[PDB]
Amino acid sequence: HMCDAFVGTWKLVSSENFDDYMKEVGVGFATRKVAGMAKPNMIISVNGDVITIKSESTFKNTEISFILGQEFDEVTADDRKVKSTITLDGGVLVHVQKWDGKSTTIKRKREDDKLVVECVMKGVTSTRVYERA
Ligand SMILES: Cc1ccsc1-c1cc(-c2ccccc2)c(-c2nnn[nH]2)c(N(C)C(C)C)n1
Repeated sequence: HMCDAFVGTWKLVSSENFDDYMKEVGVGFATRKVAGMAKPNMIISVNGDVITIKSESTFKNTEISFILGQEFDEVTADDRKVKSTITLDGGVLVHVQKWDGKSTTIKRKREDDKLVVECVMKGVTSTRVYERA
């Protein structure tokens, strides 16, 4: 039952400060512009200890499956090849991506009927809000 309230299909409804977050990460102009338009569906499921998070969109589709606390390889929407670890901390999924000596943290939280996603790179934060699809 670890992630019960995350399971489902979630559609992006709002994005704040995502262009500046992407800039801080190192994403180039064309990817920022096209990625910033998309309204992805984030599909979260659990089978045993394995959590799967898929994002489907116009831009790119992504898929990760993982066990909490166990590092894995990820290819991000912007084509970074990262080493990721996802944990549950106080009921928040905390996703850390490491690559080229850098790090970014993505938190997925249930708040009311929404899924709120906070992305942090150095001093820049972006907030993305998703509704049930
Ligand atoms: C470009 C970039 C740089 C650092 S992170 C990142 C990024 C990009 C996307 C995305 C996926 C498809 C279409 C458009 C953008 C998503 C995403 N996946 N699902 N929804 N947005 C995402 N997330 C982890 C989300 C959960 C915040 N992070």
